[PDB]
Amino acid sequence: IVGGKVCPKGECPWQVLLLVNGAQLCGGTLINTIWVVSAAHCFDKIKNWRNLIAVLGEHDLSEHDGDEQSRRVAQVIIPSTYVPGTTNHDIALLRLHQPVVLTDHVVPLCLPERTFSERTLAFVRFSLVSGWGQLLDRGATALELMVLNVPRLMTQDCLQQSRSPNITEYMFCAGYSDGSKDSCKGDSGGPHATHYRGTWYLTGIVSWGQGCATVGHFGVYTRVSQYIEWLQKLMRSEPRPGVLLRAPFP
Amino acid sequence: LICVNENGGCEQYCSDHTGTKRSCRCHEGYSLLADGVSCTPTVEYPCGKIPILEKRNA
Ligand SMILES: [NH3+]C1CCCCC1
Ligand SMILES: [Ca+2]
Ligand SMILES: [Cl-]
Ligand SMILES: [Cl-]
Repeated sequence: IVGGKVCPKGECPWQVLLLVNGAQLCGGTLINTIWVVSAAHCFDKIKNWRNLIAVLGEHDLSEHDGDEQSRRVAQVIIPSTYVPGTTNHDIALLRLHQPVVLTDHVVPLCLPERTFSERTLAFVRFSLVSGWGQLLDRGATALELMVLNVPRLMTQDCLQQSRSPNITEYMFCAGYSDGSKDSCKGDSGGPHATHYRGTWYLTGIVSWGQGCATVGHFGVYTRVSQYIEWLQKLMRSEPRPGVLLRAPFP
Repeated sequence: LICVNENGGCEQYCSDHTGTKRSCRCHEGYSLLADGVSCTPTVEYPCGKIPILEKRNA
């Protein structure tokens, strides 16, 4: 995260850290006790799918305070329409091997109904994006969880204001064109969370951009509202052998 | 009422029905109050609420 602030410990309790062989891979979002939403592109280069760990209740990577909960990832579900190395349909649904225990430091973000998300949440201007990604373009990653309030743009306005992949209907722009404030490398997969009448909802996933905090350009986020029914169906499905599962979309 | 305007007055989710009818709903871990619009938590750790801040204003 570029130009944000430390998320006070416990105030981003749905934030997930994904690790491969102990190394920072990506962010994610807890949406109930066994399911995590992340970005499909996080898994493009995975060799051993069985070395993937999800961590909840994380805050300061330099220490262990006992609020952390680590789980093996039993399933990574990616839509059929996602093509590795590209940007469209950038979403993954992860099944944890064992549920996390909900605590003051570990709480799911609400996955909204589509209609509610399209009719109401899509018009809430500002939303929060978070992660342990790079603090600057070509900079070091954060040891403390960072968070940034970013405004959403209508796609026509994003294209108008920007100055190379299209912004499809499965994406949206948010942030700033003055190169001060953005999500960055290592934040991918993390939440774009939207507050409405006292409660927070998942509206976006940190996905891509033209570099980080590049003047003339905005962050691009996966438009989660397009995937609600796809996710809800999968969460009702039985686990299948083998970690990676490609599932038809729609 | 209608769900496209003002969220139909609902705190959370909204369904339009045949006639001048609307039903509000709440996410799992919440229940709808008798006003027909408000949602109140039914569990300790409902989705989308931040315990340390909820305690801070409780
Ligand atoms: N704003 C995006 C920049 C590239 C990494 C993912 C976040
Ligand atoms: Ca820690
Ligand atoms: Cl099934
Ligand atoms: Cl496997």
